[PDB]
Amino acid sequence: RTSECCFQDPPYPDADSGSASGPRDLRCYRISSDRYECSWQYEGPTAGVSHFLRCCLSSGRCCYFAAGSATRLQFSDQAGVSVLYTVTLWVESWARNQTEKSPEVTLQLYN
Amino acid sequence: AIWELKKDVYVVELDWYPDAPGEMVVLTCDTPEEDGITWTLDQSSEVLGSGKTLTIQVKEFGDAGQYTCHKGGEVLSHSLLLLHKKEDGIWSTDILKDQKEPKNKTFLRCEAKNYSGRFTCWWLTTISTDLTFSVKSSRGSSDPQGVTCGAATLSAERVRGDNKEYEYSVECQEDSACPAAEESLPIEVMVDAVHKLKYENYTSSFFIRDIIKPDPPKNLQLKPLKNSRQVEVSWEYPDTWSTPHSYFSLTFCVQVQGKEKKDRVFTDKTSATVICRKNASISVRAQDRYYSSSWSEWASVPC
Amino acid sequence: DIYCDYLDFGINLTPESPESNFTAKVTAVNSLGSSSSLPSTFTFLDIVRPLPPWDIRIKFQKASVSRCTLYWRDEGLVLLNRLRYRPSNSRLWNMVNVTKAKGRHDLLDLKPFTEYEFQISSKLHLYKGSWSDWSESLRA
Amino acid sequence: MFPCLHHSQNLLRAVSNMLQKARQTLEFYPCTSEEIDHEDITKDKTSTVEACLPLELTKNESCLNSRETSFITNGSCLASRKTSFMMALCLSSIYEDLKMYQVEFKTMNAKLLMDPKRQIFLDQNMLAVIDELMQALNFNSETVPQKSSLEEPDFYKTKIKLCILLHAFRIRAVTIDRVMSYLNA
Ligand SMILES: *[C@@H]1O[C@H](CO)[C@@H](O[C@@H]2O[C@H](CO)[C@@H](O[C@@H]3O[C@H](CO)[C@@H](O)[C@H](O)[C@@H]3O)[C@H](O)[C@H]2NC(C)=O)[C@H](O)[C@H]1NC(C)=O
Ligand SMILES: *[C@@H]1O[C@H](CO)[C@@H](O)[C@H](O)[C@H]1NC(C)=O
Repeated sequence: RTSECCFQDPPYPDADSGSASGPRDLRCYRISSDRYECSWQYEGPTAGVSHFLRCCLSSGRCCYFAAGSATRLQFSDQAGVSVLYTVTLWVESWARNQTEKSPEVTLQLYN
Repeated sequence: AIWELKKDVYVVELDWYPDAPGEMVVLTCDTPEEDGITWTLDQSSEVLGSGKTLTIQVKEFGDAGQYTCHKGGEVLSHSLLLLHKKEDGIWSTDILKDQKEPKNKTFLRCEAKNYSGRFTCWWLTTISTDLTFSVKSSRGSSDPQGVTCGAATLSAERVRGDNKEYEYSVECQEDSACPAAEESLPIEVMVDAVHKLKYENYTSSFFIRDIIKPDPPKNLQLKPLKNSRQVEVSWEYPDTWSTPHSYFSLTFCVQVQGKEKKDRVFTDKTSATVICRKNASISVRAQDRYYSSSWSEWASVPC
Repeated sequence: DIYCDYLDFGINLTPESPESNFTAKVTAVNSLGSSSSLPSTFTFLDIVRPLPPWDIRIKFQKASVSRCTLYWRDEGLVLLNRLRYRPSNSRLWNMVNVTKAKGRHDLLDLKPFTEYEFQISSKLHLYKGSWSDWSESLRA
Repeated sequence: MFPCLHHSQNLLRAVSNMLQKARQTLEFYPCTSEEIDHEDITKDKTSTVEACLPLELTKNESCLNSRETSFITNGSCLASRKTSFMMALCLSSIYEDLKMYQVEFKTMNAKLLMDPKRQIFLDQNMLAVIDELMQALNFNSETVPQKSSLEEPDFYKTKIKLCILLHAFRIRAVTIDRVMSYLNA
């Protein structure tokens, strides 16, 4: 749970799409052999906006990372995300009590 | 391949390329035979397999961890799994960081201050927590229990960039009773870095004379000659340095630049005379006279 | 030379008779003044000092017996001698005098074969001769 | 001042200059300390590694193996009644080390001269210093006979062997210098 993915379902009760304003341009790149970074841009600004990176492995055990008002996260081979096999990644933000979802992207993540 | 680093710990070597099949891994328990042994990986009661034998290819890091041998409600044995990633056929090196000061691919830097054989090795790693190091040493391979390496200890927490590299060092003493004039075999030090489920190993070979770094000259004092501009300066050999001081000798370099570019003078003698400008400091350095060695820290006395 | 540790007479002194009187004086002279040492009279025996015995041999009386025979060699004119029979681990006592024999015979030695240090000295004259320096220690 | 110490200091300096020349002459041949393995010809023949130590350092005497090669050759460097056996055995072993190296160096030099060009050849001054030191170390000094061959050897092998010997000899020269300094003081 500490700077590592949590397999348990995210705390917010409803993931229903909230509004026209959505996080966009989710992209993941390999900074180093064991360092990685994913960048997402939120279209609508908020003082209390909270950003969450929720991914799903090939097994289907979707897990959610915890982040606090950041467009970027950096994780290592053992965060929980597979860095050799296919792995989807998507971003959800609870701002205004509505959770908007960045379009899901599947990347090898080894590049 | 699968090999045991220590009892109940098994390091598995895996190639690192996308969509890679895993090595067939077999788990066995050295316990009185029980019909119905169950097996868990996570702390959760999800049960992975039944029987005294569990088969599970370690295709990814998630599949490596403490498999637990438990039956009857009692944990019969334990099966921790460690992973040694190999990328393009080359062993991974992620836990420690390449200093590069001597040359590329240098992760271990060792030093000594005496011919006694006491030496210390410093390795810089940027991983803050969940880090353990195993250190073993020997003269060549012939000496069994040749060197008695101590245990790794965190030493410093500097802030290079924002990474905050942490420096860990070991204290090792050549335990050979027989004294010998010259060394024919290089001392070899191996650090078995372990982080979480990832295992790495680093090997360094060196000679004590090459890594020797003298401590600063002791009892430096300035004595002005009567009615002369020059000032005689006298220094003494460090107590820590090996004895006798005749067989093992040092060369002193004296620089008077203080605060013209290079006033350095190399004197074997323990006393040299240098004109002292009122606005400068006089500093002395020590190196092994016989062979090229790392220079000592400057010893400065105000002038 | 302004500083002299000692001055050596190249010619060796052969004494017409063992009891003779030879007197030595030293004079120091400088621009300001002159000081002369009091005359000191020395007999030849006082001046001569025997050399430490150069040779040493250990034999257990040609047997495994405790008794030991020591075959050393030194300057011919020696009328006395002394030997160290002290145990090597702890020094005890050394005999004050040995007979006028280059080769020791029937010396009392410890039954064990443990290493023992051996030192030897000779006296040119008992009445007025200095003792020689102890010879290099012989191990076992 | 010790005359043998002066010869040993001359030896270390002569090897240092020859080693620098060897690195400059053989640019391609690898002659850096990092790329050249340490191999000592006198590994088992002589006991300089054990016998030549300060008296304080050597105590158990068990490690001196059965008075190995205990020739104890008498010589002009020390006096017969002056120093302990530990230094007498050491001086004999040092004489033997210089004899093993000089015989080999002369063999290499004789092969090097045949080269059509003169890329490198052993320093005559360095060889002379080794002989002078041996004469002081042991009265029964044997002068190596002029060596020659009736055929031409491969030169690359001689030039790699040369670099391996020079570096090992330099370490031996410092060891002799340390012993000579201890004898003087
Ligand atoms: C440094 O890390 C490597 C990576 O594992 C170690 O190489 C591996 O060493 C083990 C231990 O010897 C080998 O496992 C066993 O080897 C023996 C002897 O060949 C054999 O009888 C066993 O059946 C098993 O194979 C393993 O094969 C070997 N890996 C490779 C690729 O050769 C190395 O030992 C480590 N060094 C240190 C000092 O920790
Ligand atoms: C030497 O002098 C002492 C005292 O002055 C005297 O007893 C002795 O007989 C003298 N010796 C000779 C040979 O005159």
